[PDB]
Amino acid sequence: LKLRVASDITLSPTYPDLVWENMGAQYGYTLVIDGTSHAVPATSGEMVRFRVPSLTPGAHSFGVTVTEGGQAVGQTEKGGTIVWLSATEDKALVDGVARVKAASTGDEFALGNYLDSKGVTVAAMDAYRKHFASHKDDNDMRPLLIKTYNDLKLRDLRQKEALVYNEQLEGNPGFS
Repeated sequence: LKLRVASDITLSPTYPDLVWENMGAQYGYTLVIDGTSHAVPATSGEMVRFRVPSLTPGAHSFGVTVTEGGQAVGQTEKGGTIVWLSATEDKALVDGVARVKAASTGDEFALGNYLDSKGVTVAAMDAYRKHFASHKDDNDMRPLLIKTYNDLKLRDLRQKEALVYNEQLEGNPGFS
């Protein structure tokens, strides 16, 4: 019940989703962004995912309270910072994504890597997950997915991904 969240994350109207660690299906969450409280349903999925409704462009502080039966049971110790993109920045991000998709057709890694470079860590995570789902053996790039999970503080996912990486190292002829 030591929930942590990303220290810094970029979101935008095109990529509005925030993610944090699922503390257990018994728990709901209250996501607080600059004093506005959002009631987040409990989930049994691999992570908690919440579409942030439109914020004003710029920096916003957020924290998360863990709740059980509507009662606070835990809380982020340090919050994080959301940077919400302006209309102009979001148009550029959207054009960059389009450029990368045109130039590297079907390449989910290239897409994830571009989004990652702009701080759009949840969208980078989605693209990377697609990449590794179809190129499970691309171990050299896997640390970027590991780092993404680590940045979002998705502890279990990070541990699992690290185990995949190690098992793939260990599969090398002669290694173990």
